[PDB]
Amino acid sequence: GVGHQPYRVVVLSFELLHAPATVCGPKKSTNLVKNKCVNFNFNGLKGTGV
Amino acid sequence: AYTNSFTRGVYYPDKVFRSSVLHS
Ligand SMILES: *[C@@H]1O[C@H](CO)[C@@H](O)[C@H](O)[C@H]1NC(C)=O
Repeated sequence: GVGHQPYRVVVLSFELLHAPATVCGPKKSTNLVKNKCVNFNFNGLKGTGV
Repeated sequence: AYTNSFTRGVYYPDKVFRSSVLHS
């Protein structure tokens, strides 16, 4: 039967710890602008400020 | 044999920086 057939399963386990992250998709890193009210993204952390 | 532990045995519970604060 269909349920009794063998199945290859991979479980992906990931951590939301605040350590320096290493594993993530291709995202271009723009230049750094200081002393100005800009939107920013740092390791998936989104915000708006100076 | 046994001895007093005093105030030893305190570690950082997380790697998040906090400054000038009393944290539980
Ligand atoms: C701790 O150990 C010392 C020496 O073994 C003993 O005098 C003392 O009563 C002990 N204190 C406690 C709370 O077990």
